[PDB]
Amino acid sequence: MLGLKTSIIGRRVIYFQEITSTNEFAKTSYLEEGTVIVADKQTMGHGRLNRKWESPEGGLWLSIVLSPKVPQKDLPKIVFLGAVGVVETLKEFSIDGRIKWPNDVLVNYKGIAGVLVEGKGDKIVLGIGLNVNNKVPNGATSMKLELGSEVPLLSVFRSLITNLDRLYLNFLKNPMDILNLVRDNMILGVRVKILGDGSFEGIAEDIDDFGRLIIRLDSGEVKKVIYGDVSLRFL
Amino acid sequence: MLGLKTSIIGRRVIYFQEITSTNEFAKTSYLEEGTVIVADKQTMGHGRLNRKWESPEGGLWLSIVLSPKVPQKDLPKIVFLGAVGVVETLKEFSIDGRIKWPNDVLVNYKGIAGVLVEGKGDKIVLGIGLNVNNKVPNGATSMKLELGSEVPLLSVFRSLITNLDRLYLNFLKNPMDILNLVRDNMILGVRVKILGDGSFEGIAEDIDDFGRLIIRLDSGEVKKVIYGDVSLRF
Ligand SMILES: Nc1ncnc2c1ncn2[C@@H]1O[C@H](COP(=O)(O)OC(=O)CCCC[C@@H]2SC[C@@H]3NC(=O)N[C@@H]32)[C@@H](O)[C@H]1O
Ligand SMILES: Nc1ncnc2c1ncn2[C@@H]1O[C@H](COP(=O)(O)OC(=O)CCCC[C@@H]2SC[C@@H]3NC(=O)N[C@@H]32)[C@@H](O)[C@H]1O
Repeated sequence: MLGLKTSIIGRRVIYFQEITSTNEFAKTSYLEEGTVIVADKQTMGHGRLNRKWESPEGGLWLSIVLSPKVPQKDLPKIVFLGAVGVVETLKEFSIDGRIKWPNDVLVNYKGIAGVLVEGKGDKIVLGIGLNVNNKVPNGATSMKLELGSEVPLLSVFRSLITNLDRLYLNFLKNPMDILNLVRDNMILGVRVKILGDGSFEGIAEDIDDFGRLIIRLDSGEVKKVIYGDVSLRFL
Repeated sequence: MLGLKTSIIGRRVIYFQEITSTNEFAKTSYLEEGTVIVADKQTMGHGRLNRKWESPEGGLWLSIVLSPKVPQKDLPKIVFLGAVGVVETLKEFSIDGRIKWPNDVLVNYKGIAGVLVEGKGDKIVLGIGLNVNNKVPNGATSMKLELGSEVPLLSVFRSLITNLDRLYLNFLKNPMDILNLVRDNMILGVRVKILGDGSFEGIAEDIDDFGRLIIRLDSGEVKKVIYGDVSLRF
């Protein structure tokens, strides 16, 4: 009854009034590529390192099952597909979303969405949490808070799915194309702190041909950051 | 993201851009009670006796998984829940649907919807097909044809699911209530032709406590139909 016209993402959609986590359900269940798992609310939503992700009613909490036929070295770019898709949807609604490497989308430096990719061989789960009409943690923001009015949740869903399908199809043909889109929508030219085994500060200059964040430390030393066990903090 | 407020029916909804049949999927897949299976289009839609149910884009083709812990003899009333739900939804959109025993809904005698209930040991599948904006077979009709304008398919889905959830919850407590709602919205007091071997004609008088169609033949004989097809124009 939804009338989706996408090629892969959205071929099937499983909706839940409530769920523990769409990412956990997607990883665990036997599902076809392109299947979207969406819930009004999550009781155990999570971010990276099982950090908690608040998922109250009013937001868009979903996961997409993918089985990308691309070299193993390109799978780390899947997170960017989600981030860019969210940015394009926000722009369609006249909201200036910007990417905080490598998985977050901010509006005026306030978190409005997050992307979590979990992979297991031939199966990749692309999870996306976007604040629309829901209440949010202090510091975060939402489409409703940004626009000053409630936003039809289903319209945002249709927008995002349409964007993701297109981005995904192009990624399968040209895995590198997504990097240019990230670059054009990412927060760069500012000082950031990288937190992992220890930490260092520098200017976030750009992302390289592998999607690694390039940081120039005050000494002039250049570091290439691989996302995985590190987080980014703005100064 | 649909924000359904129903208690049982619609707790989960599985949507397909295309499928063979929502009833078939529902029967062969383990699904919690209340799960709704819906598709934009079916390539092998089914009617009774495996008749074909045209299910092109624009209509509402769905199946609901049920597991009612009620007496065995009340299970034949599930089809009525689907029929009455459709009638209620049609009324909300200013359309007067009438039930043609035991599973069809007609508007001015043209078929607009059909119900197919299939029992399984593990569950009961309530299948409902309703013409909204799609092209229909000659002799049939749709909400769009009746209203003269495109009808928001999702609005119809929300309405129907809401009505069914309410009807089902009450059915679990007062299983006989559905019968009167059926009598109130069924085509009666007219001559009909019951089909199958031993075909016969007579006045469709009412339905009994088991949902059987009561027919009065011209001889005065009274027959009770458990299942079969009724023709209002022959
Ligand atoms: N609703 C919210 N809006 C903005 N920030 C939030 C938030 N909830 C939590 N946060 C903050 O974001 C931090 C984590 O951000 P990270 O970058 O580590 O982790 C993420 O940003 C990824 C979040 C992915 C959530 C989606 S919802 C659908 C799918 N199912 C899931 O269970 N997860 C995915 C938390 O520690 C909080 O500081
Ligand atoms: N789309 C349509 N609209 C009005 N009449 C139709 C129609 N398609 C077929 N018909 C006519 O109705 C007859 C069958 O009516 P019956 O009363 O026997 O059988 C029915 O009326 C029940 C139809 C149930 C269809 C739903 S769609 C979702 C679920 N999954 C399925 O595969 N099926 C269910 C066909 O033989 C045609 O004569």
